[PDB]
Amino acid sequence: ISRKWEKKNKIVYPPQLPGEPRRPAEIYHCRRQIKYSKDKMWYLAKLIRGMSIDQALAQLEFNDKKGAKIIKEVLLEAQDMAVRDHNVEFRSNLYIAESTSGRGQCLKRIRYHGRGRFGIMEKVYCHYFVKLVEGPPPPPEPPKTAVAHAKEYIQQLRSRTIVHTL
Amino acid sequence: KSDRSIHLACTAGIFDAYVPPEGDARISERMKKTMASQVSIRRIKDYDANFKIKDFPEKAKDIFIEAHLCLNNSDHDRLHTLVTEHCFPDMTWDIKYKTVRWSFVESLEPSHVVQVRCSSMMNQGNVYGQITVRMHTRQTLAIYDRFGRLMYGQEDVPKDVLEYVVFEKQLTNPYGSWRMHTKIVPPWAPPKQPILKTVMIPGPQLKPEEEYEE
Amino acid sequence: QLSPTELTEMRNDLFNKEKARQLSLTPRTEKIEVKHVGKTDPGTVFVMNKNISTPYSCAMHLSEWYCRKSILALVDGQPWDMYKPLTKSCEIKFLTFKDCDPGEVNKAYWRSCAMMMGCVIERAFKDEYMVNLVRAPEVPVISGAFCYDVVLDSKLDEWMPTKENLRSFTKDAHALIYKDLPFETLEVEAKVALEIFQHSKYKVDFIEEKASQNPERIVKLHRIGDFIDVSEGPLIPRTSICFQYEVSAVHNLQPTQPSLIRRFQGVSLPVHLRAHFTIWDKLLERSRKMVTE
Amino acid sequence: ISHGRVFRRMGLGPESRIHLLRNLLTGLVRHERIEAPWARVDEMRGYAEKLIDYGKLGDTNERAMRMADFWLTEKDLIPKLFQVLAPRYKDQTGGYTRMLQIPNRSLDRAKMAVIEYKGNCLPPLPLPRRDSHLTLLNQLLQGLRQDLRQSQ
Amino acid sequence: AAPKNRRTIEVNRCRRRNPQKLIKVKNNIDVCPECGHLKQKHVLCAYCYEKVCKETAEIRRQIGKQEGGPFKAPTIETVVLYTGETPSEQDQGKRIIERDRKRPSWFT
Ligand SMILES: [Mg+2]
Ligand SMILES: [Mg+2]
Ligand SMILES: [Zn+2]
Repeated sequence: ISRKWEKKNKIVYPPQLPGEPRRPAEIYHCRRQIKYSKDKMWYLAKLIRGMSIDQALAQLEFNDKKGAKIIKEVLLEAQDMAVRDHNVEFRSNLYIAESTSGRGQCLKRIRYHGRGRFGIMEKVYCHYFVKLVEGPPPPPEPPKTAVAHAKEYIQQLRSRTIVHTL
Repeated sequence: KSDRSIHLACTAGIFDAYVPPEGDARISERMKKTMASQVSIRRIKDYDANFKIKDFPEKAKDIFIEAHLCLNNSDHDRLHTLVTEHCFPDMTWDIKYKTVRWSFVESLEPSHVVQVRCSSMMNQGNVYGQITVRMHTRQTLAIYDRFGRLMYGQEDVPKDVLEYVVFEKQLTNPYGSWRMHTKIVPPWAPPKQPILKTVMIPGPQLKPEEEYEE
Repeated sequence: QLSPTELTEMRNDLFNKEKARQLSLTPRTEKIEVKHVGKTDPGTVFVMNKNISTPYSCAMHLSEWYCRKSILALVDGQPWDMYKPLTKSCEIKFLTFKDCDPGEVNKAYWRSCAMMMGCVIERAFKDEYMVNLVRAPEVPVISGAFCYDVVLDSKLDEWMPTKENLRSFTKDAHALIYKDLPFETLEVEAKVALEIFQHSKYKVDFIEEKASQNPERIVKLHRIGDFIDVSEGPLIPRTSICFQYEVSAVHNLQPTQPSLIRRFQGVSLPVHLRAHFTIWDKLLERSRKMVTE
Repeated sequence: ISHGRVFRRMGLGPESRIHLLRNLLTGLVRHERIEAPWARVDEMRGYAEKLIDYGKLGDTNERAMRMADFWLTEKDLIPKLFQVLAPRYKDQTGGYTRMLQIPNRSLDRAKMAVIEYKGNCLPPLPLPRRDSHLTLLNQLLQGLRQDLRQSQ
Repeated sequence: AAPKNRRTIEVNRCRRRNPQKLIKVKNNIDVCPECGHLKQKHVLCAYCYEKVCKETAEIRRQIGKQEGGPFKAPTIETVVLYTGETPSEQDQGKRIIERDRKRPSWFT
């Protein structure tokens, strides 16, 4: 196996000069060997991606999936170690930077088909990974305006070179 | 029921604590106190006849300065040689993932050996001697975060300090040394410097059947 | 005579100097203890920084729901702004728009909306003409509109605004709402207030009235961006707590002599209590009717 | 096509649907507040109010007695529909039951409902309460109402 | 009928990450005024509902202790009295169920 996500919450950074930006806090948490499919954890983790911690906890509190309950427990644990061990001031000043799911170690079990046949079943296990970053949830990327589409077109009508000449 | 047992090189407590006197910092029975001391000092010199209690305080100051400087570079090997196993975890555990920047500016007044007590022989064949030393120095401190942000103290500013540091040497051991065991903080001590962040103390998380009774 | 730009940066400079003076008055970090005695999250202790931390800081310690639904604070029983620094160990209770008795929140919202209208009025008229603001009266929220009394130029004593000009006022107010400016607060000495509003006689008179009412002659100045005004109470945290805003009518008051005090009226509703188009239109008409104090 | 089909295809058939709703009604008459899946509670709610109407018809009405005998399996509740519940609602015309949505069931994530016969002796449900009359919008609309009462 | 060719991860990502397959974000979430826990604006609050249900379950336990057996519903009405409360003149001929706690503030 590989367990590198839990060693990330142990990087000590050099002390900061008094004229630099404050450097937001990063908190890495994860739960391993969850009796769930990674392909359903994906939808839960893509839903809570980029959200505030409180907004994420609301959506997970009212979602209907077993994975939503597990990810709520993991998010609450991560918030607790954020303001317990990584010196985050306000427990609401956090957002979900990264939220993904990985395959776990699974088990193979026979599934008796008819005739004399068999299928091999997978007892699926997954991982859930979360990085919390101190700060307000970052402003979403606004949609492209007609002015931005036109400026891109005219840049390209003006970037054209005479091809295959001197 | 093995014949091998753990060879402890320290104890877990303080032998007959020096209750710090009220007014020791505010102002800039004695025969029995200094009697228990002399009796014990002779016990230490029974175990090593080249000890001078007039020579200890400068050694204690050197051990203090060099131990706390190990906390700056994280030299845990030197720390295990200048501090006891009882003092190692409550000096390193809370700094493990933090940057500690400590300095020793000066000493306001010389250090005094203020209490010497010794344990009995029946501690597994080992006899320990514990000496209390008062210190009043001027130190700086700046504890940084995992991300390099300030949590505690100021970088350059020196602040006064009064500590009753208790050193211990295991006398029966052939290569024993005088190391820092604990330090007494008085019950009348001045309050410490405020931290640099706001803290929320949570109230009682109540089960639904429970009622908030103030 | 200072040009209106120079008056603006002068007033901003004095405001910043006084605020930095109080922040220098308290230099060393000091820790106060604020007890949360609200119904939800009961008995919760916040350990705050004195004259730095805010009821918003306690709200951020609680949750984002408190941050976004808390409009006022009840600090030791008295209504406190959410962005006003806390000066002592106290008890806090956050106040929303949808409580059992939202009266203080309603008064703070009506005062804040009047302030924004006053900023729009001050920076709406052209450079030639003269604009002075007298006061924003305390008009009950059951009356239909918030009001600001403005003395305009004698070149424009015959002038009444058209519907296009009133909608231009409304568009400037919505530009303020989009700008989302915190409503900054400063308790200040009457001397420093008089200094800031030196070139304005109505502001002198109102400052003197409030300074007479309070024993140490401390008055309340609020700032939304570059506009500073004297207030008769706490305000809401941000201009973005307005959703529906309109400058409805301009009414000329009875005694035209010695001067014409014109009552600019408006009506607003927050995001938390926004109304449908039919209901908002009826509130618009009832705000277009004149309000008497 | 199921236009104008006012009933639910519940259970193992029509008799099974009636028996499920009968057991729900017997539980509601015994305990005066039950919780069940939301659709079952709606379908049963209608029967719960017609049962109170037959109880108000009374114990000497042989049709009402026969109907209570069918719909109440435990037979101690028939004295209770006629001498307790039916009297409680002698003043009301037809609003006897309250149905509200309660979270979601933590086994199969079913939409759940609580139903109670009004009156009761149990602790009150946390009912949805409208906004106060002292909020900003309501005070503005009351100013509007007072000015209309003046002008007309 | 069997797949004639394997489906690629690009085709599969388009099918599985189409916006129809994604979880929609909810906007009917509001803070319960009485306890502060999160509620859906059309569904009873969970914390308050289980508070009510646990008190109701204790009152139902004491009801069965008094009834004592099956098929013994009363033909009179019922009333719940807590510690320090006498029966009212209106609560006269009513089966009184006694509970050994203070009356909860939300119960009137
Ligand atoms: Mg076979
Ligand atoms: Mg079925
Ligand atoms: Zn609740």
